[PDB]
Amino acid sequence: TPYCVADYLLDRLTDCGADHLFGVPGDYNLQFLDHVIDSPDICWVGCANELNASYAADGYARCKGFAALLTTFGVGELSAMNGIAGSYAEHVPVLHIVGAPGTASQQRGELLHHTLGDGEFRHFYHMSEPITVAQAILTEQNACYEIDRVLTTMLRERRPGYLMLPADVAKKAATPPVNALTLRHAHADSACLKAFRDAAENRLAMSKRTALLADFLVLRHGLKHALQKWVKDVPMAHATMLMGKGIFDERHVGFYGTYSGSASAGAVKEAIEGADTVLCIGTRFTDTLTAGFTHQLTPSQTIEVQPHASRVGDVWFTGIPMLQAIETLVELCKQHVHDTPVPSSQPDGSLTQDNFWKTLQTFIRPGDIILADQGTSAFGAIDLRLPADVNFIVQPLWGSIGYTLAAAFGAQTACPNRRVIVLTGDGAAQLTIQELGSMLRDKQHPIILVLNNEGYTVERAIHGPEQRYNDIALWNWTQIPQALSLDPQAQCWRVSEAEQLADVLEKVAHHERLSLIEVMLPKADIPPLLGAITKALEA
Amino acid sequence: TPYCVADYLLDRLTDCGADHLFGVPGDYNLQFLDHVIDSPDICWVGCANELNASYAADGYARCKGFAALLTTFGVGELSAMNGIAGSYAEHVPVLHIVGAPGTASQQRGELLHHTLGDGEFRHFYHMSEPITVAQAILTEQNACYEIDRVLTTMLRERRPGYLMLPADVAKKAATPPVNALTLRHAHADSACLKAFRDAAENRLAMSKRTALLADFLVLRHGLKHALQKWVKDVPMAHATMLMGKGIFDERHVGFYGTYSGSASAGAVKEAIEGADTVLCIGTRFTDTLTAGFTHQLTPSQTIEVQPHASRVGDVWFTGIPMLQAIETLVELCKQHVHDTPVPDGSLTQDNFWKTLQTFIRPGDIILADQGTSAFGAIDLRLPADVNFIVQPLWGSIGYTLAAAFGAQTACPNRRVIVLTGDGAAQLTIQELGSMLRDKQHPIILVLNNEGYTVERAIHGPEQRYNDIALWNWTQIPQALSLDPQAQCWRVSEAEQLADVLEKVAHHERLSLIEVMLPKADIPPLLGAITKALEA
Ligand SMILES: CC1=C(CCOP(=O)(O)OP(=O)(O)O)S/C(=C(/O)Cc2ccccc2)N1Cc1cnc(C)nc1N
Ligand SMILES: CC1=C(CCOP(=O)(O)OP(=O)(O)O)S/C(=C(/O)Cc2ccccc2)N1Cc1cnc(C)nc1N
Ligand SMILES: [Mg+2]
Ligand SMILES: [Mg+2]
Repeated sequence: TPYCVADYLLDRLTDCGADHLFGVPGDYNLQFLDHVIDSPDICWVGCANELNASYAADGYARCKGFAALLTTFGVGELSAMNGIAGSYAEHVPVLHIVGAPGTASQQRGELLHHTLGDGEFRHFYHMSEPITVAQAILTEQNACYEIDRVLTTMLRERRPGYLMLPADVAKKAATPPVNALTLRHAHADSACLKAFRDAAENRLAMSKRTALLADFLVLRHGLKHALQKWVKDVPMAHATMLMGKGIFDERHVGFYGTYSGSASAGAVKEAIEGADTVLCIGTRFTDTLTAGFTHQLTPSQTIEVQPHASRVGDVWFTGIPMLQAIETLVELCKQHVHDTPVPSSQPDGSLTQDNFWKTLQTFIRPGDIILADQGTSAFGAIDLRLPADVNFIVQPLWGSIGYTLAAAFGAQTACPNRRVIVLTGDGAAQLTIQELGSMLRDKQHPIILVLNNEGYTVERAIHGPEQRYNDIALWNWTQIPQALSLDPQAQCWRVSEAEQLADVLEKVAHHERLSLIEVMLPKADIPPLLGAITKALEA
Repeated sequence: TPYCVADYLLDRLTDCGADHLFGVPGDYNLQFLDHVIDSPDICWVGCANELNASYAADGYARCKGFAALLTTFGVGELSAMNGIAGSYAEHVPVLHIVGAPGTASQQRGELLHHTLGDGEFRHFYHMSEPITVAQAILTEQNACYEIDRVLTTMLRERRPGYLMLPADVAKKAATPPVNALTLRHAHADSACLKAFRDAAENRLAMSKRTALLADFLVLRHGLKHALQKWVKDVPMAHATMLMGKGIFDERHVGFYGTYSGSASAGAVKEAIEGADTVLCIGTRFTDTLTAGFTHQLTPSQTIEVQPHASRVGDVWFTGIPMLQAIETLVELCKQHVHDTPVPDGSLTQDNFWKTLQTFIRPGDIILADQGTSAFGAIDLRLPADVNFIVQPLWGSIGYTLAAAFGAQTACPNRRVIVLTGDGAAQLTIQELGSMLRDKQHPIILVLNNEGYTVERAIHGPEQRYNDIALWNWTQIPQALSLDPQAQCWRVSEAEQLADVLEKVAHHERLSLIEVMLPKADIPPLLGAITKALEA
């Protein structure tokens, strides 16, 4: 077994932070899979389908900073395309490796399985172009430097890449690299950085009260600790939006709640929208994050930092790495922001939205990985007051229901020793249910809370509440582990009272087995954030 | 509720033969969905996810000749793209309707949910271009004629189409048409037809024995009855390949078995490959259908008919509808009509398919997935009026279970038999909940050999990447339904399987039969497909 292109790719995977490879086998990638199995550094994780595999890689990358997905030509890669699209939309670096027919077969235009029957082998490569920052068709003549180019581009942009790996190319001789693949930190031209610094200082020097709004690009580019240390060294009002929730210890002084435009709590609206200057760090003001674009933040009121450019008022400064922009603003805030922010300011009976999130509030602990799906789950979890060291995974920009259950399998794989809490609606869990079987096969011990209100009630709040299209098949949730496993190491409960939920949670606190809690909720009940976003449109 | 573009689309859809709409709702398509629900002519079928919905629409179209899928912008449409791709590969006319944000929101480049966060709203429309024969972004200024163009092209090519329907556009005023949407049958230029006819006649006139090989394009273009009457009027050796199986009543004189190249039975190879002239009607010699391209048929041996062109020997004649080409060859064959077609205990692959052989009946809809299922079902000798649905060109496992939901939706009064491996059924399992919700009564046979066993035959039989999570198959219906009313068996002996099949013969409930089979057991064609490739 001489070292070959397959091994070089796998060595580069580990360089990038991936210790696992998710996917589904097929004849076009089996021989590559032999190298994954034999590899001492990469562990193959077979998933129940390719869409779930791509979701799981996404959740994995949100825990480890990088992930990789393996599918087979045509039927595999096209099944995973919604996952890669979501990773592109939310800036998640997942590498899509596609095992493909050998080059000679492709050159001959053979009528092969997993093609459109036209002799064409590049349709699917081209269809992946809009949802990747870099891609390559690997050949004997380009393999190792195209592998390095694509991965390096993914590390810089924190976004998916694509590699088509014909089976014959994977076997071609290669040489183990001596140095690990690392992305050299870019540096702005010092005069260009100076221009942004002076403009930022001039604005901050005249600001009576300055607030800090950080969001998900902070997480993606490895800058969480920089922003926590920022607000510890320079106390001031700070918040995230829904996407970046978990950047901050939300018990710390200066944090008043998550910002969601006009849907924000009063203290948040005053802390953020009331400031003369708001530093927007890695922010994207989406419809869901801003309660239908009802945020009140003007250009002259704001300084914003993006991955490659920063803005002060109306002026953009391009070619500035987000790290240097943040370092500059931290120094300037230390100079001009001198504030002591005002400190921030049991449930029983039938389960409601209100007492559910109140009960869950008392249960979460540092170290938790919390994932919530679109619907009442994510928009109720926004009100959770996260303690330190919480990884909060939500997908509100792409917004694909079913992501959460499969992403939790990936996240638990990345962090076997952390407690994983899955908040999914009954509708959302149906789309990716088969993964739960992957969790049980692998003896994972997540806490899965299925918010069962018997249908799609987000939509009901949006439109046609009694329309039959918002109904679903009613499942027997507590019987699913025993159906998707011959011997599940799981325990299931069905709860309808707040105190039953409290007792159950208490019992599974140390997550010795997989837990599935079917949470009985009213059909029309919606969390406060939804009530303002259902109203957000239609004019 | 004035008649609007949403209604015009629905009226045209039913014109094309679809009485159902599969999909998953989302805020960008809810208002369109109101028109689907209120319409007396189209029935909404909510599916458990968009990939399954696209699979089900595909199966529906293989029964009714047309189908439609509704998804939401971005997350919905991209989840269904493998389904539409398979429909394109195997020439299945599925219309993909995508409910989209209003045009004003799109023109402003808003940071909307289900976008890539860049303000761009045409990425996904463009990614669907290679897997559709026609597509359109519907506007207030083009709506009705783009709907007619796209649907007309689907009818012509029997392939998927795509329409993006912004929410505001759906609500725009429209007028009910007085005529249904129809595709006028194309006619070749008479000189062009004569050239083909002459060449075909001169070649057939010198044939001592002529054989007929028809496949799936016959099914897609509605020519099944034409092919059956052809071989009834002109008896001769005939066969299909795997994709088109079910074109013929396989008990008829002249039929000796399904053609699969060098993997064919000896009598099939002699009947087909031994004839001096072989009529190849709607055939595509894919790797799976020909045992790794080991078919022995020369250009001078063959006359071939494709949708828009036909070939005699080395000469192609383009611009001839396959309907006219078939009618021409039928008449010519009538002019040269000569020769008359002449004449346990433990479950194994062998005794399983023999047991299933005695069970199938006219009227069955039989679906088989890639793996031992499809490569064993090829040896079934089908009776009359059987719809045999297999996907060997695209080859996406999981297709079969979800397609069975669509096929049963199309034909509630026909018996549906699902042949799926344990591995394949895991990819689309949730759709079983849809069958249970809709009170469907298919017979689902899960071939449980505890892993991906076709892969085991290809490469790495002992490698753990060919293993799967072991499910408790007979317990799944009671998990995906509060009142499944389903009949489940686990069988390990041929005689238990025979007994169980008698009990579910009239399919009064949904049945799930978990068939325990050996891990290394391979049906005859699979052993021959993975011996042409192992080289
Ligand atoms: C079906 C659906 C929801 C049912 C939840 O059902 P469920 O799990 O039961 O939750 P809930 O009943 O507690 O509310 S939400 C939803 C959203 O686009 C969420 C949203 C709505 C308005 C504004 C922003 C986001 N879709 C659409 C949708 C469809 N297909 C896929 C792959 N992805 C989606 N997202
Ligand atoms: C995983 C797999 C099989 C396991 C069956 O497991 P199972 O259901 O259990 O069947 P069985 O063999 O054990 O009876 S087959 C298979 C093929 O590409 C089939 C084939 C290969 C070569 C030539 C012709 C066909 N793949 C690959 C594959 C992966 N992902 C998707 C969406 N689709 C696929 N197709
Ligand atoms: Mg619900
Ligand atoms: Mg199997």
